[PDB]
Amino acid sequence: ENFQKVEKIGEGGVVYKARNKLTGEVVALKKISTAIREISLLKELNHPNIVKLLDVIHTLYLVFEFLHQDLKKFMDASALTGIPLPLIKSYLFQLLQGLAFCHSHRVLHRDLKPQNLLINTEGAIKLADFGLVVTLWYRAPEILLGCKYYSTAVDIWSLGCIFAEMVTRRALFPGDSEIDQLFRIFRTLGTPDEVVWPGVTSMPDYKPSFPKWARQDFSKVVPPLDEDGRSLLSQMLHYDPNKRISAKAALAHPFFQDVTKPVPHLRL
Ligand SMILES: O=c1cc(CN2CCOCC2)c2ccc(O)cc2o1
Repeated sequence: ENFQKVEKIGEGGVVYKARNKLTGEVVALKKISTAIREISLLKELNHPNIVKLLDVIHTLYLVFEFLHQDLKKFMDASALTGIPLPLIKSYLFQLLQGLAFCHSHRVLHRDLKPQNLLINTEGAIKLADFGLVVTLWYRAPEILLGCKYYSTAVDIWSLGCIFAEMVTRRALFPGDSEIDQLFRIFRTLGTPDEVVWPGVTSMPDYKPSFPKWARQDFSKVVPPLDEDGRSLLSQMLHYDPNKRISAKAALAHPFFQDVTKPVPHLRL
């Protein structure tokens, strides 16, 4: 009750912009036992590219650091011109730092998407809305194929899909059902098989009857991204999650040799 609601930000339960009546601080207020203990360990997961969880109030409200804009809105605003490459690269690099950190602490996001990447005036981008109409566009193929015990690699896939979208100004795999998501992936990357993804034919939802599409060449997928970027993107979208690049290894990729921190032009 220590909080006056200002504005509904979104329905992920519901998220409000709110003011704390004892601190003055403006926050994002998410109104939602084993879980109370999990969630409470997440208040300790602190990094400059993760949105801070300030407080967990069970009387379940989660009180987050407030950021004014998300990458989805910023991409819609940048649509006539495109986000400049040095800013794409800066955002990619920052998200990979955030992920490497989460992943080193065995925390997976599980549901990365432009809507939950938050940006500020200083050029920072932050991971929000961690997962403990549903959009499937960023889901890794092992999740779509019914794997119950998936890994940190699911987040690298999501982020590769976002990287592609920043570059092209179009969603990479805009599926509207699980099967359409999967076939859209297959149409671009090729239907996977045991040669490229050992064990694939044993995933819970794999069907031998899936149609067999041939792989497209990547130069068609994210023009006009340079070879460094396309190389990193291909490694993030590797089918086999054991071969997909880690966040740590991606930070050493040649694509980042000239990374900088530009500031974006934001209308709040
Ligand atoms: O957990 C959250 C989720 C949101 C917004 N969601 C993202 C997904 O879509 C619904 C809207 C959020 C917004 C601003 C903020 O500062 C912190 C935040 O923390």
